[PDB]
Amino acid sequence: SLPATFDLTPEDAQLLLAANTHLGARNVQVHQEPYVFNARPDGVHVINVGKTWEKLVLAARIIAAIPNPEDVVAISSRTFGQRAVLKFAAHTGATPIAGRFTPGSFTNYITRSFKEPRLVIVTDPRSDAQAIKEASYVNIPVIALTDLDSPSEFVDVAIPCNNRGKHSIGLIWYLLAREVLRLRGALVDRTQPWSIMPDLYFYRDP
Amino acid sequence: PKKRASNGRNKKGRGHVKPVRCVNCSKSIPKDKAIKRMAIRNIVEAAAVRDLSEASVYPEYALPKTYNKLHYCVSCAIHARIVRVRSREDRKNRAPP
Amino acid sequence: GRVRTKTVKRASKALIERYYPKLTLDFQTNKRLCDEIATIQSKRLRNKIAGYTTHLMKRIQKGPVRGISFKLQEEERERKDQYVPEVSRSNGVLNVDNQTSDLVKSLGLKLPLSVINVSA
Amino acid sequence: MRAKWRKKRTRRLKRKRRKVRARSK
Amino acid sequence: GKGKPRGLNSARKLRVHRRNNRWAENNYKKRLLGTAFKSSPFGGSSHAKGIVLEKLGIESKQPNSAIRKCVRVQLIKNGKKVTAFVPNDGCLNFVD
Amino acid sequence: VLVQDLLHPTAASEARKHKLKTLVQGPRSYFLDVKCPGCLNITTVFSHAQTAVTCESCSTILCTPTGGKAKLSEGTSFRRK
Amino acid sequence: MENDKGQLVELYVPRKCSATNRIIKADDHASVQINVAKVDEEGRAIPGEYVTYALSGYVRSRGESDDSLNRLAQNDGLLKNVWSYSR
Amino acid sequence: GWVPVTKLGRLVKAGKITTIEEIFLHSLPVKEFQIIDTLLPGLQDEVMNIKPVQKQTRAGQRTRFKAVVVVGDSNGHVGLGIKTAKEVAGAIRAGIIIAKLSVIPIRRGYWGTNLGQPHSLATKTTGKCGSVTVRLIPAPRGSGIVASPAVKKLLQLAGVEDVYTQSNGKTRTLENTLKAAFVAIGNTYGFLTPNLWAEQPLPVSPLDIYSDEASAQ
Amino acid sequence: TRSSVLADALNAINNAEKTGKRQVLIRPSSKVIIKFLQVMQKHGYIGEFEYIDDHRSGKIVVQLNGRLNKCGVISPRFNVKIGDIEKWTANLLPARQFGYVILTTSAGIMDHEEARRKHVSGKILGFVY
RNA sequence: AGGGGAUCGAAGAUGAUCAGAUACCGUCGUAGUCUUAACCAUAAACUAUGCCGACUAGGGAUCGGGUGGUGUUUUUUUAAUGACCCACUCGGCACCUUACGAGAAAUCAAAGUCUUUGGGUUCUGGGGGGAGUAUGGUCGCAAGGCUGAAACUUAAAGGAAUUG
Ligand SMILES: [Mg+2]
Ligand SMILES: [Mg+2]
Ligand SMILES: [Mg+2]
Ligand SMILES: [Mg+2]
Ligand SMILES: [Mg+2]
Ligand SMILES: [Mg+2]
Ligand SMILES: [Mg+2]
Ligand SMILES: [Mg+2]
Ligand SMILES: [Mg+2]
Ligand SMILES: [Mg+2]
Ligand SMILES: [Mg+2]
Ligand SMILES: [Mg+2]
Ligand SMILES: [Mg+2]
Ligand SMILES: [Mg+2]
Ligand SMILES: [Mg+2]
Ligand SMILES: [Mg+2]
Ligand SMILES: [Mg+2]
Ligand SMILES: [Mg+2]
Ligand SMILES: [Mg+2]
Ligand SMILES: [Mg+2]
Ligand SMILES: [Mg+2]
Ligand SMILES: [Mg+2]
Ligand SMILES: [Mg+2]
Ligand SMILES: [Mg+2]
Ligand SMILES: [Mg+2]
Ligand SMILES: [Mg+2]
Ligand SMILES: [Mg+2]
Ligand SMILES: [Zn+2]
Ligand SMILES: [Zn+2]
Repeated sequence: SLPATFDLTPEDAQLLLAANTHLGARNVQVHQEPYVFNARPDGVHVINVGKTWEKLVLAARIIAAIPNPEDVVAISSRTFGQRAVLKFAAHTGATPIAGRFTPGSFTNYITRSFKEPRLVIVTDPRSDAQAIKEASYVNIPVIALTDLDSPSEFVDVAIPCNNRGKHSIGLIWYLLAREVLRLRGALVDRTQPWSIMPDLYFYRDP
Repeated sequence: PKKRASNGRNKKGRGHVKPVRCVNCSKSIPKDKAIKRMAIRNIVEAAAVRDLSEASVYPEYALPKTYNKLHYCVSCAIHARIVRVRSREDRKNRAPP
Repeated sequence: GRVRTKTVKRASKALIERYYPKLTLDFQTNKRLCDEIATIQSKRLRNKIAGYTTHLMKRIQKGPVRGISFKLQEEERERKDQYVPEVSRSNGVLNVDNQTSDLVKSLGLKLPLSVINVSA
Repeated sequence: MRAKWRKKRTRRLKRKRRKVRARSK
Repeated sequence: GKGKPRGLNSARKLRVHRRNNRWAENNYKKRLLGTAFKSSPFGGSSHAKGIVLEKLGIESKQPNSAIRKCVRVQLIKNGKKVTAFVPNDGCLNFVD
Repeated sequence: VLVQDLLHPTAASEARKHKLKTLVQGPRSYFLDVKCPGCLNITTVFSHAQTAVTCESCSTILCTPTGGKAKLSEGTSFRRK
Repeated sequence: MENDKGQLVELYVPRKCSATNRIIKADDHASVQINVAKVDEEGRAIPGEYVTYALSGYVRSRGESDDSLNRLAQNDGLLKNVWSYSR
Repeated sequence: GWVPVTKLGRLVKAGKITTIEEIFLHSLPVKEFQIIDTLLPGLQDEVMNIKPVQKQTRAGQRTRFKAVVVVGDSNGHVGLGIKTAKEVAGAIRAGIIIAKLSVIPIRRGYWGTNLGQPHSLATKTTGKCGSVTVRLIPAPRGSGIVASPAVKKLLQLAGVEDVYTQSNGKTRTLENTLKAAFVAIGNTYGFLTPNLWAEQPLPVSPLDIYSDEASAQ
Repeated sequence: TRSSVLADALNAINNAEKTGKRQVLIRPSSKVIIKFLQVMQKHGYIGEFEYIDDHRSGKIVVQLNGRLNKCGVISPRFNVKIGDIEKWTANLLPARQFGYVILTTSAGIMDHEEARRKHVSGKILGFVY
């Protein structure tokens, strides 16, 4: 059932253009991605974010679908998504994994970097390959952040984005953490220009 | 069994390539399989170029060098020049460096 | 040339992992701590154990380092966050490209515009 | 012995045997 | 389909091909050429009775070192000569 | 890609495919009524002439054989109908 | 999996993928099961209530787990315009 | 004291999952033996073969002892465990444990009628481990298991009463034909036979229903 | 040259299903091909097919959902006497419970069970299960 | 059988080496090397991998043809051109990443679409030696090519991989 007016709001739209997520990957494309709308010459292909929104509504729909919101994971070994994952895991029940993965974490229950999530989220399947190919051995699903060049192998619903950019990795960690709570969990029911500001995830330089 | 997919070097779909002969021992080797190294070495040395130019006419007009292509025979190539026997998977890298 | 054995190194991390309230940045204080907090077998052994913990705890007051797992740091920095508001959104009105403008004209509504025409 | 040398040894051997009975041709 | 013709009318090739290829079977070849009767001093029979010529002691093959007591027998039905072993230690005193 | 309407494909993806690799075969060659403003009634030429056609009454080269790009010199008009 | 007198013999009727429609057996520890929660008025994701989908490990392997899922969500009505049927 | 890791391991102690068929229905990866040991304690131990293996080391010649054991009730569940230790017992104990984890279901069936008590298999299955291809063919009742001593006593624990076996390859290396015959019965529940075409509700599982019961800390 | 057009369609279908896909265009749509695709849908191994009309030999687009394990053609259209049809089902069919071994008879192309029902026989075409 | 015969160079002869050194290294140098006319018909003649057909998978290079253009350059005065850029498609030589899949493995987009075994068709192999030997036949001037056994003997020979 098409639930509501949940379809992308005219203001949430610009929240992403300045955020860099319509400039996807360059003229590289795994054939598995029709998410590319009519491309732009001189380089990158422009994404049809009309789906990425739907992507998040579905992603969040399952993120906040685990009766133990505590055991849902988000990972970004690529440090751009670390300031974002820990900040995402903050406004969740979700337990994060940021930094080094410490492989053999879903298998080898005798390690103490070990977790048993019933759902997991990653930023770049390329950099976090160990994560996705480990979920493969334990029946657990994964939500994937994805550019046009990301490998969709072993990944459940994906999210077209630009993993090669300054700020468009926190946008969705925000909108995910925004709609994960705009769904059950106390939050605003109206247009809701959500209290927390999009610049919170914002992987920093130092 | 095979220990390289080319079994030689750079030859698939030609049958026969004229053979070159090694610079070191003169042994014959197919051009496609001869290890090639272009030797561009100047007439220079560490402290030989300053004497060369001060006490001379033509105050460093051109300073040209030696240009010649060398072809070796794997046996000779392995002895002195660039062979540097690699490892099972390290050899598939054709990066000159 | 005396790199401490990992026997002492493994011990030093395991105690800083659970005794940061205690374990001052001084050796002598830390030394008399092990005789009561640990079951080490020799002066010399505990001396390098305590002498090491000191160096580790001396550096934690500078930054983090591999192996520290006292569960206090994760609750320390995940709130040290929320930096400068400069979200973009004043920048002229809106910068777009020749076709990026057409992207959601199919389903979305109007918004500010800008043209861009590049060539290889 | 080498493979091609066994061939040569055999080729010679037959040439000698071939000759030997041509004497009784 | 690598190999054999599969058409419904290639029976002649299939049978002659197998007939020809069966010659690679030593049991089939030995039984067809008849080596049993030509070669093989027994005339292809289960046993053959003969006459002992001399009592031989054959050095055992390596890595063993013994002297196997045998006898050179001249088959009466064939005239051929054959050396046969005398088992059941003792039994060499019995050949005579 | 494990779900794909083979019967109803886009008029874009099939436009990219090869002449014979479409759904139903079809020639990607057309015809044109070339108008040379030197005569009243002009000829109807094929996209890949292979023959530099000449008009009814005059000798005014209109095409020239090529690899299929019949080059219409004597810059003229035409119509893909 | 009946028997002579109507009884249900041959226990453990297994699961089944929805894209390939193949069997998801025990040692297929590569398969998945995703529960999309039912959403109601103004957010309010309904807990303990989902429309569960199951995918084989093989489809996930070839990478068509995502693309062959956008279709699956749309053929049930929980997206608006994501996956077409021709390109 | 059990003290379990792998929270599904808590869903077993807490009796909210009574039979392994649920584990299979949702293919959950079992990572502790007490799960299988509790869901079915009447498992049998039958050490199939004990073979010595030798490795040359910079400081000696290690002689590990490899053992292969198969466990099963005799009603449709068998596991094939193989491993090696410096001691026969230790290798048997460890392998006797691995044989429990390996346990998989065996879809038995009828040969050609509907009369009760399924004895044979539903279809022909092919085990393809290593170089030996084992093949189980549905045999009528009163036929038994026609296979080598090892494969026969493996299918016996499997619960099948009558089946036709036909192997191919270097069967003498039983470490591989047993693993093959294992995959043979393992493939029993992979045949999309017509009766099983009926679409199921795709039940949710102990993973999310008893979510608040695992609750690790 | 193509030899048994039926095979080039059947094999593509078999390949098309373990690929996971549920649609495949088969070439070149012979009358025997359609009278075979028909018998399979009669038992639910495939869904619906559409006969495209090129002005050439033809083309067919068949949707298969998830139920076929192995479809196949027997190259020598071996003549099968009614007395040994059971010998075939045994050799190439999982069990005598299900699976059909299609064949060609004077009474028209029909599965083995329908052939035993009508008591008529001919040459063997293939099988489906 | 002529011509040619510069070069390098079986043979042979030498100088050195070695206990020996018919060699490797050096020297001389015949035949040869080259060409015409006629033969010979074998090479690890190799991808140690039959041909025709179909199906199955991702990727960027590149050769040839082609299509597409308010792409850049030549400026002549801008085209026309030519070269270059981009996208696509047919047929090439290959490479790369994957593995569903295969394999005894090394590895293989075929070496895959096989005990769930059948698209057409050609050829060869059936433990190792014996032996490509003997014998007949046939081709050749020869050297040799092709066809091609057996008696007897023997428990391994072999393959890829692992550890030393
Ligand atoms: Mg070698
Ligand atoms: Mg070569
Ligand atoms: Mg050659
Ligand atoms: Mg004490
Ligand atoms: Mg010898
Ligand atoms: Mg004489
Ligand atoms: Mg032979
Ligand atoms: Mg004598
Ligand atoms: Mg007589
Ligand atoms: Mg034994
Ligand atoms: Mg009769
Ligand atoms: Mg000369
Ligand atoms: Mg000499
Ligand atoms: Mg020497
Ligand atoms: Mg001398
Ligand atoms: Mg000599
Ligand atoms: Mg000389
Ligand atoms: Mg030859
Ligand atoms: Mg070669
Ligand atoms: Mg190849
Ligand atoms: Mg060979
Ligand atoms: Mg390709
Ligand atoms: Mg052009
Ligand atoms: Mg191409
Ligand atoms: Mg592999
Ligand atoms: Mg494999
Ligand atoms: Mg012996
Ligand atoms: Zn050389
Ligand atoms: Zn004209």
